Amino acid sequence: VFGRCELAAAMKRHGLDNYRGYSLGNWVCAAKFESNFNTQATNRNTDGSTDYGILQINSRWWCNDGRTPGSRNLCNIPCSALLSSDITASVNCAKKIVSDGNGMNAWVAWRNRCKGTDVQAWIRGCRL
Ligand SMILES: [Cl-]
Ligand SMILES: [Cl-]
Ligand SMILES: [Cl-]
Ligand SMILES: [Cl-]
Ligand code: NA
Repeated sequence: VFGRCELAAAMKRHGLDNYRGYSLGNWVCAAKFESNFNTQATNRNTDGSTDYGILQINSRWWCNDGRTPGSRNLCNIPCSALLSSDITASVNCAKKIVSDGNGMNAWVAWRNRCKGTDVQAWIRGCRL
């Protein structure tokens, strides 16, 4: 479970600040509402897929969890890699997702809770 500023710093080190034009506060806001900053978060979807990790990346498209029929593994990783204390796999897969044409609208919590808001508040006070 990251602190806000700790996660901001880790995301910046791993290349998310202004990635595909999304400022760091967007990514921190998305992680807050997707996972509560918890790398171990998992949530099953209605359709049988599961969302994994700090950015709740979905097994329907992005990772293999062994139990999501007809799904793809576009990030080429086990979904468990998205639960690690090390956010590298989540960041690298999120870079692919955000590049795929719909930007951060892929993250429902971002669209509904971060988009259009003062996202820079999420990085206030942080040494990065
Ligand atoms: Cl802290
Ligand atoms: Cl920001
Ligand atoms: Cl939402
Ligand atoms: Cl500190
Ligand atoms: Na999959």
